[PDB]
Amino acid sequence: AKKVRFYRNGDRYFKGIVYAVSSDRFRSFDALLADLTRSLSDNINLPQGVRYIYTIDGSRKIGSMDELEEGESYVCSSDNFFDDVEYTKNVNPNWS
Amino acid sequence: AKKVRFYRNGDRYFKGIVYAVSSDRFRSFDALLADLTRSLSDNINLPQGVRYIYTIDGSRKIGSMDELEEGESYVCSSDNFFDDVEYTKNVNPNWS
Repeated sequence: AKKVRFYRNGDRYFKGIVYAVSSDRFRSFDALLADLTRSLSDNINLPQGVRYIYTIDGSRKIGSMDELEEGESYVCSSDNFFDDVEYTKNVNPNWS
Repeated sequence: AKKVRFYRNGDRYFKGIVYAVSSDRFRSFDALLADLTRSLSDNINLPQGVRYIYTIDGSRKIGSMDELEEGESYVCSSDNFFDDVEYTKNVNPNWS
């Protein structure tokens, strides 16, 4: 199975969560967005859960699991617009 | 000249500042630490400025500019101990 990292729109501090994505573990794209809503929404992020998935630079939206690329990052959003913030990842070798 | 990135001890959110390091621009190691104190200290970070420089995983201290390696990251500290936090960098291609 394919691993990809998901971020939440406009959150500069949250470092993403890695998902193993396959048909075995998500029977539909909307089952994936429901799971991303649970793992990514909180009191301050995603007021309507995950409804849109963008590429890391917000150039386009992802509409199916097959568009998801192994090892890339994606930004989950409640909104039909991309927040062009500095998304971040760890550099400390003790943690990655 | 050599570029390296400097972080501040225990700050998970600050993404580092890139320095061009050479003998032309810093006549001594302590001139560099004085410059790092100015660029990195604030009301919440480095209560005694930059007195120690650690490798990104806190395995050892850097004592001279010649130990600094092109393209690596370093953690500046007021204290003789390393804070093993998740230091971070940008992944958004729109910003790097």
